[PDB]
Amino acid sequence: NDDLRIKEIKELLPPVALLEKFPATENAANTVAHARKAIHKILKGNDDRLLVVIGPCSIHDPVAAKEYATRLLALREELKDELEIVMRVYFEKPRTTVGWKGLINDPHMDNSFQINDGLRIARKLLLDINDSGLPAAGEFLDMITPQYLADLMSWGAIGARTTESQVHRELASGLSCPVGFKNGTDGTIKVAIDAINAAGAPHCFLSVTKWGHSAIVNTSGNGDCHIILRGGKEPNYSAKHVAEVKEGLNKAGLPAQVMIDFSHANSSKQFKKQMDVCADVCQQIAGGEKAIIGVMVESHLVEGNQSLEPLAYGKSITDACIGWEDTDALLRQLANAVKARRG
Amino acid sequence: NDDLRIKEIKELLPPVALLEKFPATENAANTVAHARKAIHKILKGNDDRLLVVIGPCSIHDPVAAKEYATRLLALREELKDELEIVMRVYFEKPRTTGWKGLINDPHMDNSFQINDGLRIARKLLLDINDSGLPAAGEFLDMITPQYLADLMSWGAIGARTTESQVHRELASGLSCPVGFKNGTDGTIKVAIDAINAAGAPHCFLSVTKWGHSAIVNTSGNGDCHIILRGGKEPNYSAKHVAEVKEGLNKAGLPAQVMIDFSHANSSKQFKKQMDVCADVCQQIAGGEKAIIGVMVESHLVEGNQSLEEPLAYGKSITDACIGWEDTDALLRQLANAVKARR
Amino acid sequence: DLRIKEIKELLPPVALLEKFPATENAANTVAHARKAIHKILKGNDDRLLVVIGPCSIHDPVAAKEYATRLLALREELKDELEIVMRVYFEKPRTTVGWKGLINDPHMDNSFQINDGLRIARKLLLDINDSGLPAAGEFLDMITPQYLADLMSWGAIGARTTESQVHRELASGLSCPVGFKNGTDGTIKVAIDAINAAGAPHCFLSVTKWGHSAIVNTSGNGDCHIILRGGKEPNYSAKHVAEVKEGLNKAGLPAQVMIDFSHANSSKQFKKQMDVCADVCQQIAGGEKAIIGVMVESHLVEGNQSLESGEPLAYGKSITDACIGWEDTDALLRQLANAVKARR
Amino acid sequence: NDDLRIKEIKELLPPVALLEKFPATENAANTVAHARKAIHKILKGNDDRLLVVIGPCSIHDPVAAKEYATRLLALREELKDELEIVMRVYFEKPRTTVGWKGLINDPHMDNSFQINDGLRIARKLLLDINDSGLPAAGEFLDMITPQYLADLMSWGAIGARTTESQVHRELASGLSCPVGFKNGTDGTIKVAIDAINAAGAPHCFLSVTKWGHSAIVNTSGNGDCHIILRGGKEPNYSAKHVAEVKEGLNKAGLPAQVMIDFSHANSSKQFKKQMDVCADVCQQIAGGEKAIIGVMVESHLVEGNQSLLAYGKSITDACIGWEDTDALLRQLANAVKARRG
Ligand SMILES: O=C(O)/C(=N/O)C(F)(F)F
Ligand SMILES: O=C(O)/C(=N/O)C(F)(F)F
Ligand SMILES: O=C(O)/C(=N/O)C(F)(F)F
Repeated sequence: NDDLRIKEIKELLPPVALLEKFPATENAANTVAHARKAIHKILKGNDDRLLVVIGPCSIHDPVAAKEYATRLLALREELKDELEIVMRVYFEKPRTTVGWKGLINDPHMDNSFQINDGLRIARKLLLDINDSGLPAAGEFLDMITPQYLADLMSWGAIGARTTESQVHRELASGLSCPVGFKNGTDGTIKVAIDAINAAGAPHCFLSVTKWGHSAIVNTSGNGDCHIILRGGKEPNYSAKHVAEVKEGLNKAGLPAQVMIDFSHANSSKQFKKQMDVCADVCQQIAGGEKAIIGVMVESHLVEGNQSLEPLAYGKSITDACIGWEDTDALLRQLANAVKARRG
Repeated sequence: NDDLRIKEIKELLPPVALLEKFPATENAANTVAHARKAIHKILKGNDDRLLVVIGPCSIHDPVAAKEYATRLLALREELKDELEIVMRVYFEKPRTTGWKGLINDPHMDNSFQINDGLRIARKLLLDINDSGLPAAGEFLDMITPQYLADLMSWGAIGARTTESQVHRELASGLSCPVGFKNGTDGTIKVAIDAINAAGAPHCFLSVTKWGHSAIVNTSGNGDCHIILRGGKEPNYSAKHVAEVKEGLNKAGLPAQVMIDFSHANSSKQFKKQMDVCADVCQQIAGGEKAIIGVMVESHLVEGNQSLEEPLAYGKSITDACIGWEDTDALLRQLANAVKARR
Repeated sequence: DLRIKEIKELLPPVALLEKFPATENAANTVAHARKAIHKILKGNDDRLLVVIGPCSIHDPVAAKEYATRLLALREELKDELEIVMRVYFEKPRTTVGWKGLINDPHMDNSFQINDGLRIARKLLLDINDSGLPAAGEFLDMITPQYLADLMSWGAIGARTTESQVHRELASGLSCPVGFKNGTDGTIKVAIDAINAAGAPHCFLSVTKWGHSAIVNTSGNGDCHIILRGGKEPNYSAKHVAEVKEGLNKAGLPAQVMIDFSHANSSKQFKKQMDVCADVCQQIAGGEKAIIGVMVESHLVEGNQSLESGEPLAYGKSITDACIGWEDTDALLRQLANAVKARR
Repeated sequence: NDDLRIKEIKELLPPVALLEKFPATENAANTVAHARKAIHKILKGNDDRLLVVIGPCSIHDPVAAKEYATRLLALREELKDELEIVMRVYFEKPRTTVGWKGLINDPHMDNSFQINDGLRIARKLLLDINDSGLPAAGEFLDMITPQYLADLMSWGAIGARTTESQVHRELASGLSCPVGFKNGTDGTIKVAIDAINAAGAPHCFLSVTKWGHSAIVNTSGNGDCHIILRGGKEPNYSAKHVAEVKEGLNKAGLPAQVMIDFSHANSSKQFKKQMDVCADVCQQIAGGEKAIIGVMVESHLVEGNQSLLAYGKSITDACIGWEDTDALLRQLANAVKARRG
């Protein structure tokens, strides 16, 4: 009657075992605090800077991740007048059917499934990268893994294939960080407009505590949430596309702001089209477009992606990203448009 | 940095304690054991019969629910040769934003006595099985299945969650067979990926019968199927069934489906479940063996009402359903259409 | 590690409280007896508590045939006594032996503790529901949470009266608690127990969820000394003198419960009624301080060797030897005559 | 009907959170691994050396204890041919009724009862000592603290006040290290014999795992236990008492070995008397007492004690200071020389 397609159960460290091995340093604590503050301001129209969330499609090699972090950390500080730069530290990836689930689920890319090692690796990384003063971002996919990492997160996303999940809007309503919801795979923007409304509200659901115990949590509600236009059946980063979502959100009585995602369905998957989308969004930002509050970009040390018989350094094992040299031109190419939007 | 928006945590009863208060009776386990095997044999093409998942949209009064079961159990016998009738015991009922469900606000006032809700919902589930009528629920979250899924013989995944990885991960390790609702928007590529996906072994994090996190390694679920339920327009046609039949095979999957006479297929009006029913029996009697099931929002009294004064007995507090006499006709219609085939 | 051979799962205390909840009546029993005993220890009543029953429960069938017989006398002597059946599920050995029904219910070294706790609590509930309070010994530190709400009086073993953690446990026990003198007949130890248990403590124990935590107790004031013999018996009136004024030197209620079994019987089950005579003589003589007594009683008298391994007889204790029923009615009758004779 | 007297409940970290934050180094694991084996070899009679457990009554300051530890590690390495020296690292102290409970309980010494710091201080201190080659020894009073601390322990005692308990002889029967049971608060050796025998059996009982969940546990049983002579209202360290414990151990069919506390009741409550006992046991050991296999000295940087604040002076029972401690460990290494010939 029970547990008959359940093969094994294996012990899983409680969040406090990670929270006490890898406590957040004074520096760390202050990166996330400030970074969360900064993005709040950008969302309440009290800042005109651009939230840019840029980085690999998915972490899988902490060494490569650190070269990228300290490279981008320089541009966080050179463009800190037009850009609020945040690194794309994605430990979990939702695969269309099957495939590698991210670092935390399978950190030795071998179906070992050393998920305890996973979070150890993940948390130490998230930790280190926050020390340097760079802020981190991630997709929130699992219902349990947030408790181990979220205190180091400064901006999260709910996957497209999860923007309708009640359980996922429930989670968004309690996270301490801002959150972005992606429009639906077909480009439906209301299922996301709906999640913003839910997320902004209090909920009361079942979940796991830092001690690894089932419990009932009540959430205050999170009003720092926005849409992420990722296009769908056809790219939708246009200035008039933006104007639809803009109107739409006014109809729903939510603030008219948007994060454009340059990749996936706005790039026809062609990794290099992030430059095209990039060149189109910058025109909108120069033209005076006040409502483009942020940007998401897929970006690694080296352009392209590889299958999973050895590992090319610095290159994605999942979605395909623009290389670093392109990144530089892209980020400076934003700061300039944000310059052209006020001076 | 920690827990700035979460501001209160309350104690929750572990699965192990609800299975101890309310243990499966030899009868209840018997009904679940046979009912699943019944549906498995159907789903491997080994049985003309039609699985009918029918019952209220949501349960809110255990009393009206035991009455429904005794009635529906009666018909589950009568037509046992043609229909495999499985009652539908749904608690939580997704909505963008009153009622969270029976488990979640069992007292219908935002007291959120999940613990009462859970004791109640399992006890009702228990009794319906001990009487011998299988139940079929809907798995939304990841903690709640650990308290109930032993008394369920079939399950569905909400329309707004068929795309989610976490819910396909959950179907990975269900002992009951699973149905996936196609997309809100009538698409079915998502339903296909979920079947494939839930049919793959998985390893994820989940709560145990004792209320601790752990790692699970599931086996993959082989008894899954799409669930047609409309989109822009309804899609209960046979034009439609022909596409899904095709693509399903193009997907290298068993060209079988289950049609939901409700939701986007009823174009909302609850009585239109009868219209859809009429159309299906044409096919089943026509000779369409790849319609292996149907799903009806059926209560004791037709229509619905709104939470406020007391409530009409036997009339849903959520979606409007056909009442009991529409329920008798519809079941008899289906079972007639069944043994046309011959 | 090196010496932990196996680790099986244990049903949490919440699970038994949920499968065997106090009926409204049983709640009443547990609660009236608990206030009664408090009123004895304050002098505002003058009946004699009487914890009397088997040495160890091992047949839930005989323990109910017993409880109905003992309950039948409980109601009759209502006004003299305050009978509390002896439902000890834990027993300690000088060295190695069978530890009680909870720790080995099928006395076949199966150690089916989960069955043990189910059987123990179900029996415990049957008895409080038919009006008969239960008394027990608190040996283990985790079992209490599975049973404490169905016990109206509790003892701390002669061999654990010094143990800091058994004092801590009584400091937060909700029923009232009796401490035995040292196995060598020392009072200092038991006085200290009362005093330690009289004050609040902060320590680790396990909540009703099977979870370790820090608990702050309040302190238990309904604590008294149990006299149980030593090298030679302390049921005297000479000793009752010393114990009374030693207790007044500590500055504590000058009262004492007297055991009749164990060292005061000199491991001689029948000599239990020789002690009765002496105490009813003190009690019928105007000794007000004898506020309780305890007596090892079963259906048939004597005992049998589980360590045999023939088949077992019905209603005979498998550990310490007890009187049989006929003596117990007679013993309970003289106690009631003594208490009335006392006024 | 319940919790009428439970004033409150705060969360306690699981043993695993601490095993993760202060994992044992390769070195610490080795100090432990080796020290245990040493004490096994002594116990089973295959090494004529003498286990010396020595150190403060209670760690209250960790800095003083780290200084003490270096001083004693020098001595341990210098006498390793006659002596196995492990430090007395006693966190949980058992008071006669109500008083300061020790560093794991109320670390800051003011009734905060910050048990989560305590545990944290107590494990880093133990790890630091073990990492630096010096084995450690402590009291096992609680039923839960062992799970955060056990793995950095080479030897433990069961308190004088808790030798008879089923719940403590159960614990002993699963500890990965040797154990010594003290006699009872009057000189009784019967309790200690029974304890060693019980602690030698396997047991099944309820405990908390490394994760903080109650669960069922079967022990294998612990052969590495022995009696700890500590005295009554009259000290029982003189050869006469030693020969009584000897035959008694034979009657109960146990190896006839012993460890002699120099303190508590063989000190008759004055610390400097610990030196006297030493001379006597040193006589016995050099006479050719193979029965005596270890001792226990309460020793600190500053002799004497204070109440509640001096550095390295004990703040519970009085101990000898470092000049007397150097003297004493040497007297012992010499009787261990005499004894071998
Ligand atoms: O599912 C998602 O949210 C995605 N994550 O990176 C996207 F953009 F491909 F759709
Ligand atoms: O199974 C259900 O009741 C559904 N839940 O959301 C639907 F709409 F998909 F059909
Ligand atoms: O150990 C005990 O507390 C006893 N319990 O009943 C005694 F006195 F016989 F030894």
